Amino acid sequence: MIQPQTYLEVADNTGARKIMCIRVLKGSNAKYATVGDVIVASVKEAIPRGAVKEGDVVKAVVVRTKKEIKRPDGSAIRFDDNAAVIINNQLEPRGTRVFGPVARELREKGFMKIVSLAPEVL
Amino acid sequence: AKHPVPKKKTSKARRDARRSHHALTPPTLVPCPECKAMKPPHTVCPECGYYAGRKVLEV
Amino acid sequence: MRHLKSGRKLNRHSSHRLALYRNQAKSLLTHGRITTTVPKAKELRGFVDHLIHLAKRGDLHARRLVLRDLQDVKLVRKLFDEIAPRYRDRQGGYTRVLKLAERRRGDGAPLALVELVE
Amino acid sequence: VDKPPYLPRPRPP
Amino acid sequence: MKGILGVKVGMTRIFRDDRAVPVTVILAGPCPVVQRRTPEKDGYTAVQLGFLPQNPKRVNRPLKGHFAKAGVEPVRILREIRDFNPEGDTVTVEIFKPGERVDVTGTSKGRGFAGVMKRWNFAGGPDSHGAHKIHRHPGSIGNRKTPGRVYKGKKMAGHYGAERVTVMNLEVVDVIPEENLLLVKGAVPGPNGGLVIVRETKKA
Amino acid sequence: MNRGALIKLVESRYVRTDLPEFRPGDTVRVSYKVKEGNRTRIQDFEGIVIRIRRNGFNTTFTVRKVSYGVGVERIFPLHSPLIQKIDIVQRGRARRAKLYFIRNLSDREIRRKLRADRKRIDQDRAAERAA
RNA sequence: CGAUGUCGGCUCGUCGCAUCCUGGGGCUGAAGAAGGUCCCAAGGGUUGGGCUGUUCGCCCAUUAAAGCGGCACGCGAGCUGGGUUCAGAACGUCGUGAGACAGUUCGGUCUCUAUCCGCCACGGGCGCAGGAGGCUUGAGGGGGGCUCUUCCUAGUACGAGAGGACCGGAAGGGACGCACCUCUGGUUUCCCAGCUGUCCCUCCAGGGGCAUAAGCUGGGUAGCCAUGUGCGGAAGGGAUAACCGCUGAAAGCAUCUAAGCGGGAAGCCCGCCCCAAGAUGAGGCCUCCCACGGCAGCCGGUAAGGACCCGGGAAGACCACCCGGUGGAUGGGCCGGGGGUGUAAGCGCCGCGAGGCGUUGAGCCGACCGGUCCCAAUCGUCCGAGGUCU
RNA sequence: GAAUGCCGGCAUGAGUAACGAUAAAGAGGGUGAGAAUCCCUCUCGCCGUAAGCCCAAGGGUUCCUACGCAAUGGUCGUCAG
RNA sequence: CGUGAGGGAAAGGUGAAAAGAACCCCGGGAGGGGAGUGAAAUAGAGCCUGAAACCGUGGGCUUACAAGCAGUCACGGCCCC
Ligand SMILES: [Mg+2]
Ligand SMILES: [Mg+2]
Ligand SMILES: [Mg+2]
Ligand SMILES: [Mg+2]
Ligand SMILES: [Mg+2]
Ligand SMILES: [Mg+2]
Ligand SMILES: [Mg+2]
Ligand SMILES: [Mg+2]
Ligand SMILES: [Mg+2]
Ligand SMILES: [Mg+2]
Ligand SMILES: [Mg+2]
Ligand SMILES: [Mg+2]
Ligand SMILES: [Mg+2]
Ligand SMILES: [Mg+2]
Ligand SMILES: [Mg+2]
Ligand SMILES: [Mg+2]
Ligand SMILES: [Mg+2]
Ligand SMILES: [Mg+2]
Ligand SMILES: [Mg+2]
Ligand SMILES: [Mg+2]
Ligand SMILES: [Mg+2]
Ligand SMILES: [Mg+2]
Ligand SMILES: [Mg+2]
Ligand SMILES: [Mg+2]
Ligand SMILES: [Mg+2]
Ligand SMILES: [Mg+2]
Ligand SMILES: [Mg+2]
Ligand SMILES: [Mg+2]
Ligand SMILES: [Mg+2]
Ligand SMILES: [Mg+2]
Ligand SMILES: [Mg+2]
Ligand SMILES: [Mg+2]
Ligand SMILES: [Mg+2]
Ligand SMILES: [Mg+2]
Ligand SMILES: [Mg+2]
Ligand SMILES: [Mg+2]
Ligand SMILES: [Mg+2]
Ligand SMILES: [Mg+2]
Ligand SMILES: [Mg+2]
Ligand SMILES: [Mg+2]
Ligand SMILES: [Mg+2]
Ligand SMILES: [Mg+2]
Ligand SMILES: [Mg+2]
Ligand SMILES: [Mg+2]
Ligand SMILES: [Mg+2]
Ligand SMILES: [Mg+2]
Ligand SMILES: [Mg+2]
Ligand SMILES: [Mg+2]
Ligand SMILES: [Mg+2]
Ligand SMILES: [Mg+2]
Ligand SMILES: [Mg+2]
Ligand SMILES: [Mg+2]
Ligand SMILES: [Mg+2]
Ligand SMILES: [Mg+2]
Ligand SMILES: [Mg+2]
Ligand SMILES: [Mg+2]
Ligand SMILES: [Mg+2]
Ligand SMILES: [Mg+2]
Ligand SMILES: [Mg+2]
Ligand SMILES: [Mg+2]
Ligand SMILES: [Mg+2]
Ligand SMILES: [Mg+2]
Ligand SMILES: [Mg+2]
Ligand SMILES: [Mg+2]
Ligand SMILES: [Mg+2]
Ligand SMILES: [Mg+2]
Ligand SMILES: [Mg+2]
Ligand SMILES: [Mg+2]
Ligand SMILES: [Mg+2]
Ligand SMILES: [Mg+2]
Ligand SMILES: [Mg+2]
Ligand SMILES: [Mg+2]
Ligand SMILES: [Mg+2]
Ligand SMILES: [Mg+2]
Ligand SMILES: [Mg+2]
Ligand SMILES: [Mg+2]
Ligand SMILES: [Mg+2]
Ligand SMILES: [Mg+2]
Ligand SMILES: [Mg+2]
Ligand SMILES: [Mg+2]
Ligand SMILES: [Mg+2]
Ligand SMILES: [Mg+2]
Ligand SMILES: [Mg+2]
Ligand SMILES: [Mg+2]
Ligand SMILES: [Mg+2]
Ligand SMILES: [Mg+2]
Ligand SMILES: [Mg+2]
Ligand SMILES: [Mg+2]
Ligand SMILES: [Mg+2]
Ligand SMILES: [Mg+2]
Ligand SMILES: [Mg+2]
Ligand SMILES: [Mg+2]
Ligand SMILES: [Mg+2]
Ligand SMILES: [Mg+2]
Ligand SMILES: [Mg+2]
Ligand SMILES: [Mg+2]
Ligand SMILES: [Mg+2]
Ligand SMILES: [Mg+2]
Ligand SMILES: [Mg+2]
Ligand SMILES: [Mg+2]
Ligand SMILES: [Mg+2]
Ligand SMILES: [Mg+2]
Ligand SMILES: [Mg+2]
Ligand SMILES: [Mg+2]
Ligand SMILES: [Mg+2]
Ligand SMILES: [Mg+2]
Ligand SMILES: [Mg+2]
Ligand SMILES: [Mg+2]
Ligand SMILES: [Mg+2]
Ligand SMILES: [Mg+2]
Ligand SMILES: [Mg+2]
Ligand SMILES: [Mg+2]
Ligand SMILES: [Mg+2]
Ligand SMILES: [Mg+2]
Ligand SMILES: [Mg+2]
Ligand SMILES: [Mg+2]
Ligand SMILES: [Mg+2]
Ligand SMILES: [Mg+2]
Ligand SMILES: [Mg+2]
Ligand SMILES: [Mg+2]
Ligand SMILES: [Mg+2]
Ligand SMILES: [Mg+2]
Ligand SMILES: [Mg+2]
Ligand SMILES: [Mg+2]
Ligand SMILES: [Mg+2]
Ligand SMILES: [Mg+2]
Ligand SMILES: [Mg+2]
Ligand SMILES: [Mg+2]
Ligand SMILES: [Mg+2]
Ligand SMILES: [Mg+2]
Ligand SMILES: [Mg+2]
Ligand SMILES: [Mg+2]
Ligand SMILES: [Mg+2]
Ligand SMILES: [Mg+2]
Ligand SMILES: [Mg+2]
Ligand SMILES: [Mg+2]
Ligand SMILES: [Mg+2]
Ligand SMILES: [Mg+2]
Ligand SMILES: [Mg+2]
Ligand SMILES: [Mg+2]
Ligand SMILES: [Mg+2]
Ligand SMILES: [Mg+2]
Ligand SMILES: [Mg+2]
Ligand SMILES: [Mg+2]
Ligand SMILES: [Mg+2]
Ligand SMILES: [Mg+2]
Ligand SMILES: [Mg+2]
Ligand SMILES: [Mg+2]
Ligand SMILES: [Mg+2]
Ligand SMILES: [Mg+2]
Ligand SMILES: [Mg+2]
Ligand SMILES: [Mg+2]
Ligand SMILES: [Mg+2]
Ligand SMILES: [Mg+2]
Ligand SMILES: [Mg+2]
Ligand SMILES: [Mg+2]
Ligand SMILES: [Mg+2]
Ligand SMILES: [Mg+2]
Ligand SMILES: [Mg+2]
Ligand SMILES: [Mg+2]
Ligand SMILES: [Mg+2]
Ligand SMILES: [Mg+2]
Ligand SMILES: [Mg+2]
Ligand SMILES: [Mg+2]
Ligand SMILES: [Mg+2]
Ligand SMILES: [Mg+2]
Ligand SMILES: [Mg+2]
Ligand SMILES: [Mg+2]
Ligand SMILES: [Mg+2]
Ligand SMILES: [Mg+2]
Ligand SMILES: [Mg+2]
Ligand SMILES: [Mg+2]
Ligand SMILES: [Mg+2]
Ligand SMILES: [Mg+2]
Ligand SMILES: [Mg+2]
Ligand SMILES: [Mg+2]
Ligand SMILES: [Mg+2]
Ligand SMILES: [Mg+2]
Ligand SMILES: [Mg+2]
Ligand SMILES: [Mg+2]
Ligand SMILES: [Mg+2]
Ligand SMILES: [Mg+2]
Ligand SMILES: [Mg+2]
Ligand SMILES: [Mg+2]
Ligand SMILES: [Mg+2]
Ligand SMILES: [Mg+2]
Ligand SMILES: [Mg+2]
Ligand SMILES: [Mg+2]
Ligand SMILES: [Mg+2]
Ligand SMILES: [Mg+2]
Ligand SMILES: [Mg+2]
Ligand SMILES: [Mg+2]
Ligand SMILES: [Mg+2]
Ligand SMILES: [Mg+2]
Ligand SMILES: [Mg+2]
Ligand SMILES: [Mg+2]
Ligand SMILES: [Mg+2]
Ligand SMILES: [Mg+2]
Ligand SMILES: [Mg+2]
Ligand SMILES: [Mg+2]
Ligand SMILES: [Mg+2]
Ligand SMILES: [Mg+2]
Ligand SMILES: [Mg+2]
Ligand SMILES: [Mg+2]
Ligand SMILES: [Mg+2]
Ligand SMILES: [Mg+2]
Ligand SMILES: [Mg+2]
Ligand SMILES: [Mg+2]
Ligand SMILES: [Mg+2]
Ligand SMILES: [Mg+2]
Ligand SMILES: [Mg+2]
Ligand SMILES: [Mg+2]
Ligand SMILES: [Mg+2]
Ligand SMILES: [Mg+2]
Ligand SMILES: [Mg+2]
Ligand SMILES: [Mg+2]
Ligand SMILES: [Mg+2]
Ligand SMILES: [Mg+2]
Ligand SMILES: [Mg+2]
Ligand SMILES: [Mg+2]
Ligand SMILES: [Mg+2]
Ligand SMILES: [Mg+2]
Ligand SMILES: [Mg+2]
Ligand SMILES: [Mg+2]
Ligand SMILES: [Mg+2]
Ligand SMILES: [Mg+2]
Ligand SMILES: [Mg+2]
Ligand SMILES: [Mg+2]
Ligand SMILES: [Mg+2]
Ligand SMILES: [Mg+2]
Ligand SMILES: [Mg+2]
Ligand SMILES: [Mg+2]
Ligand SMILES: [Mg+2]
Ligand SMILES: [Mg+2]
Ligand SMILES: [Mg+2]
Ligand SMILES: [Mg+2]
Ligand SMILES: [Mg+2]
Ligand SMILES: [Mg+2]
Ligand SMILES: [Mg+2]
Ligand SMILES: [Mg+2]
Ligand SMILES: [Mg+2]
Ligand SMILES: [Mg+2]
Ligand SMILES: [Mg+2]
Ligand SMILES: [Mg+2]
Ligand SMILES: [Mg+2]
Ligand SMILES: [Mg+2]
Ligand SMILES: [Mg+2]
Ligand SMILES: [Mg+2]
Ligand SMILES: [Mg+2]
Ligand SMILES: [Mg+2]
Ligand SMILES: [Mg+2]
Ligand SMILES: [Mg+2]
Ligand SMILES: [Mg+2]
Ligand SMILES: [Mg+2]
Ligand SMILES: [Mg+2]
Ligand SMILES: [Mg+2]
Ligand SMILES: [Mg+2]
Ligand SMILES: [Mg+2]
Ligand SMILES: [Mg+2]
Ligand SMILES: [Mg+2]
Ligand SMILES: [Mg+2]
Ligand SMILES: [Mg+2]
Ligand SMILES: [Mg+2]
Ligand SMILES: [Mg+2]
Ligand SMILES: [Mg+2]
Ligand SMILES: [Mg+2]
Ligand SMILES: [Mg+2]
Ligand SMILES: [Mg+2]
Ligand SMILES: [Mg+2]
Ligand SMILES: [Mg+2]
Ligand SMILES: [Mg+2]
Ligand SMILES: [Zn+2]
Repeated sequence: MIQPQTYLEVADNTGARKIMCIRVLKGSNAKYATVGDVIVASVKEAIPRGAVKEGDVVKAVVVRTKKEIKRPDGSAIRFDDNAAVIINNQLEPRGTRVFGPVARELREKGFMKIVSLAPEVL
Repeated sequence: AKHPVPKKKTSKARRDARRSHHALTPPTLVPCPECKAMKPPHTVCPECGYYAGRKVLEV
Repeated sequence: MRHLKSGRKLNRHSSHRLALYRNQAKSLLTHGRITTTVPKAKELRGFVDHLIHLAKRGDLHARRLVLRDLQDVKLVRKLFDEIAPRYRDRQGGYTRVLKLAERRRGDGAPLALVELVE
Repeated sequence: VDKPPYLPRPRPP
Repeated sequence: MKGILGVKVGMTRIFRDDRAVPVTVILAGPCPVVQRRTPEKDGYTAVQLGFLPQNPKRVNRPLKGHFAKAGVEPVRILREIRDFNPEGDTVTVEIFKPGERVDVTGTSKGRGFAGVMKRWNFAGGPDSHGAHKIHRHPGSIGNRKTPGRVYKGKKMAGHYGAERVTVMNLEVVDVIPEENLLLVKGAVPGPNGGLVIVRETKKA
Repeated sequence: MNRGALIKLVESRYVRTDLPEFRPGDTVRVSYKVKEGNRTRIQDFEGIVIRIRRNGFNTTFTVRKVSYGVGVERIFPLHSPLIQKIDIVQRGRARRAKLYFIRNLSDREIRRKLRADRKRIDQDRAAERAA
């Protein structure tokens, strides 16, 4: 459950360590973003010499939320952080690796390359 | 607030119209089947001390 | 709202209301009959019924349970040795409540008696 | 829009 | 049009095709027809249904007369279904097969005197920054000298719920005729034990 | 009318009776039916059950596991048909019913706090001896 | 001027339409797509942030769009009090001075009780020509009315290419609304356990008070809830707006019009959901009582029925509503289940000891689902038709 | 007949706001025409660098006892400064 | 009332005569009802006269589909002389 001002761990090797959501790209006025949704974020913290650097305004898809997400089979799944993967306008990773598990919901929403690159899909 | 106040004195008619609901309802009473005295139902009779056939209480 | 909530509040905070029932329990087990306001009375029934029921168990654990509310060793001895036996065959309902016909002068409160059954 | 007030903002008696 | 009386019994989820589906369970049958409203006699078309058997010790004489002219045991509830006229003397859950969509009517839970926030979802007041005993108040209720009054229908605090509510187009998940049971997907107005009406949906 | 029995009656068809008993503190491997387009397979989820909230057919249990450097909690319905099996992998001894506290604990501190429940372990191996 | 409180914000709307979006059009220097420009349209919608007291404005990120105005520049007996009109103090400036400045700066008392109208809820009374218990018709009101993306048709029509449809069809959203609590997630003032200090019971062990109106801490049922779940906007019919026609004169041609007839909007009427016969125009149907005793009236006892009183209630401020009142499961006990807590006390064994182990998923245990006449709803009372006239 | 006139009397608001720290109550016994409110007992709770005790100001019989309850006491009163 | 200088009220009437109501009755008392006194007791001490606002009890007329500075003019109904 991500909203503007929410911080996200970035789960890739783009160089960004932390991003702060400034908009959830899902209609006229979405209040929250969840797994599989795209947000616009400010890069609040990075490591030297990445693709991305502190101050950049980037797009990312959320892959892990601390608020548990519910599934049609009656189950739910929740993570220890809120994480995201930085993308281009084509919904593709800007980096070449993704770290930590990701939500299976990503697959349904055409983030196949990220699902693949993930070490685990839960 | 800014201290509301009656704008006009209430007429004898209007004050008495207000009170058209103020009449007391008389106490509802039933005979005690033992001493035939009048008392409220579902109460131990305060004159003989009987309720539900038996002596319960010292009057 | 109050939807399906059990238990009167009796305009006392949590610990006062507790003390209220305990003290009424002591008085009831002591004198066999007390007079109170109707609401306190209906509310006393269950609280005391449970205490009697444990005295029908008779065992150590139950005595130590009752002592938490009643606090008085002698009164509990009376509970176990004299009171509880009267109810060996009785299946609950060891207390009755009957409303008196006159209200308190100073506040008009309706009164009732709470006594132990025979 | 920022016109000047016409009443002094009330003092107590 | 077709319908039945019933009582709301409670809620669960069952499993169907690896999906958890929330259901309210309704005891609908059996409802005997006790009167038929006819256009010659009444001016419209309906069926008066009876529901839940009653102790005849509690049924007065004018009521007893009504039942007897129908040759029907005394029942607790009478209610009509409009423009519905079953061939039989008795209406049961079997008029609904799983997959059908229905309209359920019940009596909403009663919130008694409800504040303007609970009732009309008002934003209330601020909780700090100087807010003065208006944290749950509704704000302004009007203009000034024009119109110098408050509109009819102004949302204000007052009673809420305990009123007729209908929620529409609910899936019939299953029906268990041997227990007079209906399984409806989703939420149904009112408390467990509440009387509800189940009608064939009006949506397409 | 018994509204409680009716519900139990509705539920009764969907009830599972074939799962092992476990407690908060036990370490469990849940084999869960998963769909991944367009086939369906069994993915295993193994961790400590930190919660069991009971409501008859609607009881559910929460399992916690650390996956590739991140904490993952999964909530399962105890009678879900998407559970193939559950394998007890270890019996842990809790002293409370809900073990949320293990979230702020290191893997070392958890280890100290959730001793092997030797009793129920022996019980497991006490059975597991069938004619 | 024997007072009409004054900017901005917040809250709550409501109206206009010179329309920001969505809907329908004509013209285009309209190939397609996308625009321009005017017309019809007020049903709905019209985002979140940075700056400033700001309205306004610029800016960031989005959007179908980020409309403009009225309502005492709507709304301080609704809130705020940042701006601005007091008293303090300072800067620049003006003044010999006291002081002053559409120049600036920091600070600075915003009043528990609503009589009437109006509004939101809820009752009491009387009426609806016999008196009554039910079930209803719906005059007339209110509610709602939004919209985006992707896919298919089809990389087709159109274009050199880039680009890319109409019509029709299918899926998934955002915001809102109504209900709901199975799930997710909250609370759960005593439902369970752990812990400290102190005082106490009874020395140990075991417990109670207090540390908040729970001492603290970890949990937590029902309820009430949203972050959770179901469902809604329609469909459809009718009549229209701009606009397009058919047939067609006056006026041998032409003309949507003068006779007549079609097509045509998110708009209008109906349809959906809710209120509603005080609809005094007081409606309708089913059933029940009945022809009383004394001089359209009166007094009196009754009938069908009602009320009082009582046990209660996901009903509720009181009132009302609903269920029950011993030919009874209404509440309280008790019992069984659920549920919470997480293995009581006592004892036995082990350890010098704090402890640990077994008995034991034990003991305790609100509300949830039921059973059970053990306790209480004892016993009763008072109202309550005799039907006006053509 | 008016002077927000003066003095007095009586209305309206109204059976309304309130009844002065949220430290807190319950029962049994007694007295009496009358008791939630006075006396006694038991249970409960509050202060305890005080809400206990002793001085000095100031107050001036308020002290003790009997007999009273019209008024005073924010209710009651059999009690009381 | 004010520390003080100082400010500064309200408050008359039984009857000729107390003959100021023995005694009985309800009541804890207050109060009243009889008896009694008096020319008179709604002259009974809360006392000559006893206006008005104000509060009440009984009776006549009237009022629950109606729009108002409350009256006025007309007509009809009902009650009274
Ligand atoms: Mg990471
Ligand atoms: Mg930087
Ligand atoms: Mg950038
Ligand atoms: Mg205030
Ligand atoms: Mg007036
Ligand atoms: Mg007035
Ligand atoms: Mg007047
Ligand atoms: Mg008035
Ligand atoms: Mg009068
Ligand atoms: Mg009035
Ligand atoms: Mg009796
Ligand atoms: Mg509350
Ligand atoms: Mg209940
Ligand atoms: Mg209760
Ligand atoms: Mg309690
Ligand atoms: Mg109660
Ligand atoms: Mg009390
Ligand atoms: Mg209170
Ligand atoms: Mg109290
Ligand atoms: Mg406490
Ligand atoms: Mg005694
Ligand atoms: Mg119990
Ligand atoms: Mg105790
Ligand atoms: Mg009583
Ligand atoms: Mg009474
Ligand atoms: Mg009385
Ligand atoms: Mg009193
Ligand atoms: Mg003022
Ligand atoms: Mg018909
Ligand atoms: Mg019809
Ligand atoms: Mg039909
Ligand atoms: Mg109904
Ligand atoms: Mg509230
Ligand atoms: Mg609320
Ligand atoms: Mg609401
Ligand atoms: Mg708000
Ligand atoms: Mg708020
Ligand atoms: Mg706000
Ligand atoms: Mg705000
Ligand atoms: Mg303030
Ligand atoms: Mg203040
Ligand atoms: Mg406040
Ligand atoms: Mg307000
Ligand atoms: Mg104003
Ligand atoms: Mg007006
Ligand atoms: Mg209601
Ligand atoms: Mg309906
Ligand atoms: Mg559908
Ligand atoms: Mg649907
Ligand atoms: Mg039942
Ligand atoms: Mg059950
Ligand atoms: Mg259930
Ligand atoms: Mg089960
Ligand atoms: Mg089961
Ligand atoms: Mg280590
Ligand atoms: Mg073993
Ligand atoms: Mg002026
Ligand atoms: Mg004036
Ligand atoms: Mg003034
Ligand atoms: Mg004024
Ligand atoms: Mg603002
Ligand atoms: Mg508007
Ligand atoms: Mg226009
Ligand atoms: Mg224009
Ligand atoms: Mg358009
Ligand atoms: Mg448009
Ligand atoms: Mg257009
Ligand atoms: Mg075009
Ligand atoms: Mg062009
Ligand atoms: Mg072009
Ligand atoms: Mg153009
Ligand atoms: Mg032009
Ligand atoms: Mg155009
Ligand atoms: Mg519009
Ligand atoms: Mg409008
Ligand atoms: Mg508008
Ligand atoms: Mg904004
Ligand atoms: Mg900032
Ligand atoms: Mg701002
Ligand atoms: Mg601004
Ligand atoms: Mg401008
Ligand atoms: Mg500006
Ligand atoms: Mg600028
Ligand atoms: Mg556009
Ligand atoms: Mg903006
Ligand atoms: Mg603009
Ligand atoms: Mg505007
Ligand atoms: Mg506006
Ligand atoms: Mg203006
Ligand atoms: Mg304006
Ligand atoms: Mg404005
Ligand atoms: Mg303004
Ligand atoms: Mg404005
Ligand atoms: Mg105002
Ligand atoms: Mg103000
Ligand atoms: Mg203001
Ligand atoms: Mg005003
Ligand atoms: Mg300032
Ligand atoms: Mg100035
Ligand atoms: Mg200064
Ligand atoms: Mg100079
Ligand atoms: Mg100078
Ligand atoms: Mg000057
Ligand atoms: Mg200035
Ligand atoms: Mg200025
Ligand atoms: Mg100036
Ligand atoms: Mg300035
Ligand atoms: Mg300044
Ligand atoms: Mg300051
Ligand atoms: Mg200033
Ligand atoms: Mg200021
Ligand atoms: Mg104010
Ligand atoms: Mg008030
Ligand atoms: Mg009023
Ligand atoms: Mg008025
Ligand atoms: Mg009014
Ligand atoms: Mg009414
Ligand atoms: Mg009414
Ligand atoms: Mg009335
Ligand atoms: Mg008639
Ligand atoms: Mg009739
Ligand atoms: Mg009826
Ligand atoms: Mg209509
Ligand atoms: Mg009307
Ligand atoms: Mg409308
Ligand atoms: Mg949609
Ligand atoms: Mg294509
Ligand atoms: Mg292509
Ligand atoms: Mg091509
Ligand atoms: Mg293709
Ligand atoms: Mg084609
Ligand atoms: Mg071509
Ligand atoms: Mg292309
Ligand atoms: Mg289409
Ligand atoms: Mg959709
Ligand atoms: Mg709306
Ligand atoms: Mg609703
Ligand atoms: Mg619930
Ligand atoms: Mg539940
Ligand atoms: Mg829950
Ligand atoms: Mg939960
Ligand atoms: Mg407890
Ligand atoms: Mg405690
Ligand atoms: Mg300790
Ligand atoms: Mg202790
Ligand atoms: Mg001691
Ligand atoms: Mg000890
Ligand atoms: Mg305790
Ligand atoms: Mg103590
Ligand atoms: Mg404590
Ligand atoms: Mg604290
Ligand atoms: Mg707690
Ligand atoms: Mg405690
Ligand atoms: Mg919790
Ligand atoms: Mg919970
Ligand atoms: Mg709960
Ligand atoms: Mg929500
Ligand atoms: Mg249509
Ligand atoms: Mg048409
Ligand atoms: Mg043409
Ligand atoms: Mg032609
Ligand atoms: Mg022609
Ligand atoms: Mg021609
Ligand atoms: Mg024509
Ligand atoms: Mg013409
Ligand atoms: Mg036409
Ligand atoms: Mg055509
Ligand atoms: Mg539409
Ligand atoms: Mg209706
Ligand atoms: Mg009617
Ligand atoms: Mg009706
Ligand atoms: Mg008529
Ligand atoms: Mg009319
Ligand atoms: Mg009728
Ligand atoms: Mg009809
Ligand atoms: Mg007869
Ligand atoms: Mg006769
Ligand atoms: Mg009679
Ligand atoms: Mg009742
Ligand atoms: Mg309720
Ligand atoms: Mg009640
Ligand atoms: Mg009542
Ligand atoms: Mg009844
Ligand atoms: Mg009876
Ligand atoms: Mg019996
Ligand atoms: Mg009985
Ligand atoms: Mg029986
Ligand atoms: Mg029962
Ligand atoms: Mg029971
Ligand atoms: Mg109860
Ligand atoms: Mg139970
Ligand atoms: Mg259990
Ligand atoms: Mg053990
Ligand atoms: Mg043990
Ligand atoms: Mg040993
Ligand atoms: Mg040893
Ligand atoms: Mg030893
Ligand atoms: Mg149990
Ligand atoms: Mg409950
Ligand atoms: Mg429960
Ligand atoms: Mg039960
Ligand atoms: Mg019995
Ligand atoms: Mg039985
Ligand atoms: Mg007759
Ligand atoms: Mg005739
Ligand atoms: Mg004059
Ligand atoms: Mg004068
Ligand atoms: Mg004056
Ligand atoms: Mg004045
Ligand atoms: Mg004046
Ligand atoms: Mg003067
Ligand atoms: Mg005066
Ligand atoms: Mg007065
Ligand atoms: Mg009152
Ligand atoms: Mg008032
Ligand atoms: Mg009040
Ligand atoms: Mg006061
Ligand atoms: Mg009060
Ligand atoms: Mg006080
Ligand atoms: Mg005072
Ligand atoms: Mg007090
Ligand atoms: Mg208090
Ligand atoms: Mg305390
Ligand atoms: Mg109290
Ligand atoms: Mg006493
Ligand atoms: Mg006594
Ligand atoms: Mg004596
Ligand atoms: Mg005596
Ligand atoms: Mg007393
Ligand atoms: Mg007394
Ligand atoms: Mg007291
Ligand atoms: Mg203490
Ligand atoms: Mg000390
Ligand atoms: Mg201290
Ligand atoms: Mg003095
Ligand atoms: Mg003295
Ligand atoms: Mg006195
Ligand atoms: Mg007195
Ligand atoms: Mg007295
Ligand atoms: Mg005296
Ligand atoms: Mg007094
Ligand atoms: Mg006082
Ligand atoms: Mg005395
Ligand atoms: Mg004395
Ligand atoms: Mg003394
Ligand atoms: Mg002096
Ligand atoms: Mg005089
Ligand atoms: Mg004289
Ligand atoms: Mg003289
Ligand atoms: Mg005497
Ligand atoms: Mg006497
Ligand atoms: Mg006497
Ligand atoms: Mg006395
Ligand atoms: Mg006397
Ligand atoms: Mg006398
Ligand atoms: Mg004489
Ligand atoms: Mg003479
Ligand atoms: Mg006399
Ligand atoms: Mg006279
Ligand atoms: Mg005289
Ligand atoms: Mg006088
Ligand atoms: Mg004289
Ligand atoms: Mg006189
Ligand atoms: Mg006089
Ligand atoms: Mg008078
Ligand atoms: Mg009169
Ligand atoms: Mg009319
Ligand atoms: Mg009339
Ligand atoms: Mg009138
Ligand atoms: Mg007029
Ligand atoms: Mg006139
Ligand atoms: Zn008697």
